[PDB]
Formats: sequence, C-alpha cells, structure tokens
Amino acid sequence: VPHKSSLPEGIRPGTVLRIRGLVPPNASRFHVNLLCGEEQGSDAALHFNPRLDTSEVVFNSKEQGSWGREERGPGVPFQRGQPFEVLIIASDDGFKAVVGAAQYHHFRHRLPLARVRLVEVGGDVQLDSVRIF
Amino acid sequence: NVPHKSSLPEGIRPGTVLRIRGLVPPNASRFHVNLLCGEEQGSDAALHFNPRLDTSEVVFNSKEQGSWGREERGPGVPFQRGQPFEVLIIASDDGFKAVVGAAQYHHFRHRLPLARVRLVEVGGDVQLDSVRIF
Ligand SMILES: OC[C@H]1O[C@@H](O[C@H]2[C@H](O)[C@@H](O)[C@@H](O)O[C@@H]2CO)[C@H](O)[C@@H](O)[C@H]1O
Ligand SMILES: OC[C@H]1O[C@@H](O[C@H]2[C@H](O)[C@@H](O)[C@@H](O)O[C@@H]2CO)[C@H](O)[C@@H](O)[C@H]1O
Repeated sequence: VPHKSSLPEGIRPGTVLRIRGLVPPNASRFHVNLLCGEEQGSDAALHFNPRLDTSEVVFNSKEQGSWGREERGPGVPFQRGQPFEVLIIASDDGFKAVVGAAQYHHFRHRLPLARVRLVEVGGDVQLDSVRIF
Repeated sequence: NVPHKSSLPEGIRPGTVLRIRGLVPPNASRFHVNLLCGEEQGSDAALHFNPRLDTSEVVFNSKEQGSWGREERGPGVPFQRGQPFEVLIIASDDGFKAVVGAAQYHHFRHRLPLARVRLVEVGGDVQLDSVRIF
C-alpha cells in the first residue's frame, strides 16, 4: 500500500518524518515526496528516490512542472529483501536524511518549508510505519 | 552501566535529533538524559529528562544557577524494568519533543536559550546500546 497523508498546517524546523518498512526482494525503486498541494505533479519540496535497479539514491525538487538540479547520495544504503529505517529531519537550511543509524545526505531547501502540505511514500516498498513527530 | 557524556558537533539547533536505544536494567531505580550547558558538575541544564521507575513518574525540568524550575510530568511511565526502549529528543524552536517508542510522549517548551546547550549526558540505571546526535 502507498502512504499518503496531510500536513495542512506545514512542516517547521524540527519536524521529523520517520519511515520504517521493508524493501521487497524484487524492488526497482521507491520514493518519498514532500509536496505543496494535493495534486500529483504538484510542486515537490523534496523528492527522495532510492533506485535499487540503477544503484543510486536521487534527491531533487519540482517547481511549476520541472525538476531542479539533481543531488545524489553516496552509495545506496538500501538492499532488497531487507528492512530499513529512514529519518527525514527538517532544519532551517535543509533536510537531513538519516538511513540505518547514520546520516546519509543533506539537502539544502529549494522551497520554503511552509509550503509543504503532504507526505506521500509510494513505489516498490512495504511499509510497517510512517509517522511524523 | 557505562554513562554517555558527549560534546555537540553543531550545538543544539532546530532540527537536532538525539536518538537513544537501550534497555532498562531489571533492578533499575531511575535514569536521566541531560542537555547541559557546561562541562562542570551542577551546571545549568536546558533539559532534564528523568524516568523514575522507583516513584512511577517521568519528570521534565530545567536547572539554572543550581535552582530547579517548574517540574512537568509525562503521561505514565513508558519504561519497564528489564525491557528495551527507544527514545528520541527533537529540538524544535518551540521546545524539545520527547518521543518514546512509537508515540510522542511530552513537549517541553524551551526555558534556557538553545545557545547555551553544549553537552549531552545520559546516565543512571540504564544499559545503553546507541546514542546518536543527528
Ligand atoms: O530528478 C528526479 C526525477 O528524475 C528522473 O530521472 C532523470 C534521471 O535521474 C537523470 O539522471 C537523467 O537521466 O534524466 C532523467 C529524466 O529522464 C525520473 O525520471 C523522475 O521520476 C525522478 O526520479
Ligand atoms: O526537577 C527535577 C529534579 O527533582 C528532584 O527531586 C524533586 C522531586 O522531583 C519533586 O517531586 C520534589 O520532591 O522535590 C524534589 C527535590 O528534593 C531530583 O532530586 C533531581 O534529581 C531532579 O530529578
């Protein structure tokens, strides 16, 4: 099942998104999106997109239809058939991505944190839990 | 067991997430997490976070000039003798947010300025697996 949930007020510096799940043994890719509205293709403050098929993790944002400059984490801290824990942490400057007891990548903001209205987590992924503190 | 005392790598700013995983010993009385503003003993503390199994409570408070402030108390004791626990302390620009296990537990509004906190301490009757500052 894909996870979609609303953040009607916004994310402030201090919001923490915790995701726990499994990467299916035949996964291609999955994604974590933080969006500015209820429509698919709405602006994306963060697109967190680990591709097991091509062995990269990709970070970017979307404004008015078009992707920004892509950012790529180092190595791939996911593996097929194996469970994971991701923390996405919001600062005043960017997003911290923590995967498996270690920081992984920092993503300078491109969109005001305040314009975020939605968390969606879909793709080739089994979710045990998705929660925002 | 062993205690954790750690200097901070970027102080404590809005977005800092301390995660503590461990277990409460079967003969535990009380343990604590401190966000201290100084290295010496009795120093001011922005956050004192003290699960007490002996008096069935969790206290939250700040210390300034040796003088404890207004104590706050969590809902219940989400801590068990002989059992693992996972605690997150998240610094927002409003307060600190204690998350125990899977749910938010309490929110302590800042009292001391976030600028003063330069040390993390975790000790007492707590067996520690991992202490990470993110
Ligand atoms: O930036 C994230 C989106 O990028 C798209 O893929 C990019 C690809 O990563 C890049 O290296 C280059 O080859 O062009 C592609 C566009 O054709 C994905 O297609 C998209 O879903 C997002 O992941
Ligand atoms: O404020 C936290 C500190 O409380 C001290 O104990 C308090 C106690 O919590 C309160 O119920 C009342 O009885 O006054 C006591 C002071 O004797 C602790 O001694 C200190 O370690 C903190 O946990």
